[PDB]
Amino acid sequence: KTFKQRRTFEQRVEDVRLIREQHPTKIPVIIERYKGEKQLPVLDKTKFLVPDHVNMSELIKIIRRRLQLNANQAFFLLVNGHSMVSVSTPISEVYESEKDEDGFLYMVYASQETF
Ligand SMILES: CCn1cc(NC(=O)C2CCC2)cn1
Ligand SMILES: [Cl-]
Repeated sequence: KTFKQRRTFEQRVEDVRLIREQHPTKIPVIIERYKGEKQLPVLDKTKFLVPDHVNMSELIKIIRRRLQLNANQAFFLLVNGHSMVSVSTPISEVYESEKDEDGFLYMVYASQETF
């Protein structure tokens, strides 16, 4: 069901290695709906190539646009299982401290802060 369930550790590591070779300026991001979520739609895909200069605040605006949300739908984004301490950090920094051992950056979204 979830990305980590669908692909082996060996498979995830090799995909990250091919993104490094072919999209060297991009952060490989896995974005998933909270298994509890009722209100927000599911995304059209799971694996995202995010330009490494964008900060978390802009990435939240990107995903809100992808979901086609309006001004007063709530949207919370967990990185590596937890709240972002700051939305102003460049995703290249966030990656180095929050990356998985397979080399993806894992994010989860919901309409409640309580996931
Ligand atoms: C080759 C696959 N690919 C993916 C993108 N863009 C994204 O994933 C979006 C996240 C913000 C831009 C471009 N090419
Ligand atoms: Cl690139």
